[PDB]
Amino acid sequence: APSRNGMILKPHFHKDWQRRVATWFNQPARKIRRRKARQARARRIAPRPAAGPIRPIVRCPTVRYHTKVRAGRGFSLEELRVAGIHKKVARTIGISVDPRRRNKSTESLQANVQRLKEYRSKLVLFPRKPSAPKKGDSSAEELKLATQLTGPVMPIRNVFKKEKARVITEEEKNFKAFASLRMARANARLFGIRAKRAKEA
Amino acid sequence: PSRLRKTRKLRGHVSHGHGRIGKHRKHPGGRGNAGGMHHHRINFDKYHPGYFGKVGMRHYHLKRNQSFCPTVNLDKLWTLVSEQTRVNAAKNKTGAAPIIDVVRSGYYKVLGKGKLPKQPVIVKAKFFSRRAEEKIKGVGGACVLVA
Amino acid sequence: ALRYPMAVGLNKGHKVTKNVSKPRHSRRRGRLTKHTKFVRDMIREVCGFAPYERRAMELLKVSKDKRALKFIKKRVGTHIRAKRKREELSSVLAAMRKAAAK
Amino acid sequence: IVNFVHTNLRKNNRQPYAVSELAGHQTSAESWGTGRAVARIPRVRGGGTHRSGQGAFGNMCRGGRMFAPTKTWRRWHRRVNTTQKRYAICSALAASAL
Amino acid sequence: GAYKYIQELWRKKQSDVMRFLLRVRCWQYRQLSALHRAPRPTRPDKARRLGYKAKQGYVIYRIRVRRGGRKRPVPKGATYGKPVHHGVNQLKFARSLQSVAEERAGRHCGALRVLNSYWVGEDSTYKFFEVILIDPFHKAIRRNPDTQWITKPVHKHREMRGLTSAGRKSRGLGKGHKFHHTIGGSRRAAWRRRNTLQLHRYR
RNA sequence: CAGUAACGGCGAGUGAACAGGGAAGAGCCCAGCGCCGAAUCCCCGCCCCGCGGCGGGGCGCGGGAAAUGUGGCGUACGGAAG
RNA sequence: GGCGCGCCGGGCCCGGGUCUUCCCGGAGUCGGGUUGCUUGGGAAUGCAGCCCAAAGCGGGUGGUAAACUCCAUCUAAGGCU
RNA sequence: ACACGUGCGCGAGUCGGGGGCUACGAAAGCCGCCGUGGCGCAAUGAAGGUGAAGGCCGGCGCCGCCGGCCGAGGUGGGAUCC
Repeated sequence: APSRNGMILKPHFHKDWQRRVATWFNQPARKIRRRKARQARARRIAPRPAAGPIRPIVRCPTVRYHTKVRAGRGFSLEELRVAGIHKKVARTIGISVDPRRRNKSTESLQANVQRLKEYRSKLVLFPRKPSAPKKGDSSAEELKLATQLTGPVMPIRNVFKKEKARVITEEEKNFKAFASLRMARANARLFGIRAKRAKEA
Repeated sequence: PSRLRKTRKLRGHVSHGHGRIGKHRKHPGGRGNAGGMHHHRINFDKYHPGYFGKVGMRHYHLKRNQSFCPTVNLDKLWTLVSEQTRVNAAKNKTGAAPIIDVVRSGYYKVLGKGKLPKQPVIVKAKFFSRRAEEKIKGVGGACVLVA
Repeated sequence: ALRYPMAVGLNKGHKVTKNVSKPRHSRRRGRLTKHTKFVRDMIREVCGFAPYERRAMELLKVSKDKRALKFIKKRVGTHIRAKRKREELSSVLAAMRKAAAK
Repeated sequence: IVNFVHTNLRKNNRQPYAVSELAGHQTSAESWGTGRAVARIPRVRGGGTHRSGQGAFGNMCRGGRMFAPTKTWRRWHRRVNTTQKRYAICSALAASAL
Repeated sequence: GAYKYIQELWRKKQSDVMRFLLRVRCWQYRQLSALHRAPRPTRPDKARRLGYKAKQGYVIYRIRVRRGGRKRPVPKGATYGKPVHHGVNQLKFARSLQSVAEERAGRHCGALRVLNSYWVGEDSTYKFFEVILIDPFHKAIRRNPDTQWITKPVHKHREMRGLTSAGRKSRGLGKGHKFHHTIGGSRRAAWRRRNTLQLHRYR
């Protein structure tokens, strides 16, 4: 029975909820387990990056996040072809591939090609047969400076470009942002019936 | 801390501070929000008006991304661009207005609440209020729409 | 006159140039290859037409192609598959009507 | 701050203790009824041993469970503000010169 | 290619040719026992798709499942509960009759392992399914790198746990807006996580 | 996200998902369509190093599987051939 | 047990890019009706029974039923990890 | 879980709680392009949506509007201060 002025609430505790309580005393021991399983991974892949392969510059979808840039799944096949990268040689030298990623845009396509010119120029490749050099492999001294990269390889920072201070021209001053919004709202909406009553007459 | 609690002052006292006449019985008004229309009508009317009944249109697959439009006012608009710009654009004689990209700061609409200090601005915001435009134009600046 | 790029309107969204590549190989899945056309061309001559189509053939012949469409809809399910079916019953009947006189 | 930050951060190295769910509820008990001159407590089902008809469930019964058995999901740990943690050390270092 | 000609010939089951073949075989299959070994696949073509290679060690049974819905097994139709649970007649078993067929073949031959199954005829009383079985211990399977996955003890009774094709179609999993209730491993795994107090150490 | 959209004598109560931020991160194989003298596969006998996970090699107009389709190439990211 | 530099045994002798002609896919199954169960899923989210039962510029999806349009996105009814 | 009171810290912010980094210690310390995200800073409408001060003084006894300095009220009671 409710006492007085006080919030209405519906506690989700009507099931046998005590049997299925997940207590987090695993947590401090889990972080030890996940860390030892991360160092011993990195110690195996001895000169390779510890985060592993390079991820592409990728826009977030759905208009809340679409001004931000992530690390995606992997590079698209139209990003590997333009870079001169073979899709199955990509995985083996530490380049992320997914066959799924479309390309609706050229700038987001071209962003991930310049991304890969960096990597192949940054790539130190050790010969499979160590004591006999092969062609595509990097020089002897580049194998000797070879260290791991702790952190995501070519880390993705969202950068807005430097706009300067401008004297506002008599045209930009004169633009009516509110009415231009309110006009286009009606032109986006009512078009359907203005196309239909014009095809009529 | 159990020692600081009330149970520690109720040892010796028979009823334990829950009445001697009306005994502390388990659920004497029903479990939870029972009798909201019947025997708790007055509590649910006096403090929770509108609780019972329907209103308006159902919208089945509603995502909170399509309806995302967070607002900055013209009050705190000069906080988004550093103190170094505001003084330089005031001090300089050329009349070059510093560009305030509102989409960069995280907001998609500029509303016109505050009194904007009298130096020209350029606002690259996505949506605008009518009053928000008038103040930017009133001081003497541009309302740049952005996609 | 300046038209700024807007997040709403009849031509809205961000100013981005659009590349045009060859579409991915699964988009053309279930399009009619001539080799696979011949198999259905072969088997239709072997098997015949289903007993629901024999009623559907004999009602198109009296020019009841609505009563056919209402019938084919009931048998095959939707208004969309049935209209596609009826444009394939009449096509093989207009094929017979060439052979009917000649 | 020192006698608040110390008293909450020293709860964070505290291992859980609890009484088992089964502890007390491993009998097949039932109250004899309203008659029979005994106190309506869940007595143990009949036998030729000492337990047969004693009194099984309840906090007051010999054997049995405890009232409100201690749980593993007791809020053992107390998180403090990062700022207050520094404002304890700046208050601890400051008072160990004087 | 011969198989594509049999492929579309099995899609005209309504035809004069296949209203005879599915009718005279559906006669034939009732007179043989409820669960017996077929000497070959009735459909070579359909078994091709479902992974049956015609080498040594691949087994095909031809089992029948009595047709219709599952009625509630209660004495004299009395269900001792609320008017909701009174139902007995018009109830439907969660798994398909095809998956019921596989886990009778798979139950019988415990030494074998169910790969998949396919339809070969229905009556008013009996659906007939050829159930494809593989020897995990015949050295033609056991030494083939692309069929040695079945031989591991992880794939013991795929038919029972519902890891065969018809077995998976009642679990209600797959991707997207339709298959939310089986996000995670299964329906039970989804239910489990969603009904756990994640009582953290701190809060 | 979220006790949110939604369900419900719309009462009691029930109640996801996407995006996002992380842990890990790995990709793939057939059938079908086609080409290669079935080019494939299991088992027995004989000997040889040799194996408390019966395996590698030779050896037989020895048997069997298999054109009602075995092996290779090849699978939606396309693929084959010249 | 855990791994590379050389004696070495059998097996395997393999790739890339463009131009050019050929080829390209799983059916009592999707889908539809009706029924029962399930779901947050609401003119039916998922599952099953039964009846009807397709297509190949197709098919599914596009969270309010439908008809006509455009447009987007995957490629179901086979398998592994 | 909620409401209110009270104590502490910072304050248009604030909080790592999940994650990662480095005997007691499963502790503690740290990260800020780990501040996603939570609640707060904006309300309102079923919704599409919209979304929080102005007087006068000159040009065109008056006009939309070109201007123009100025400017978050008024009243009454108000602890303190002058």
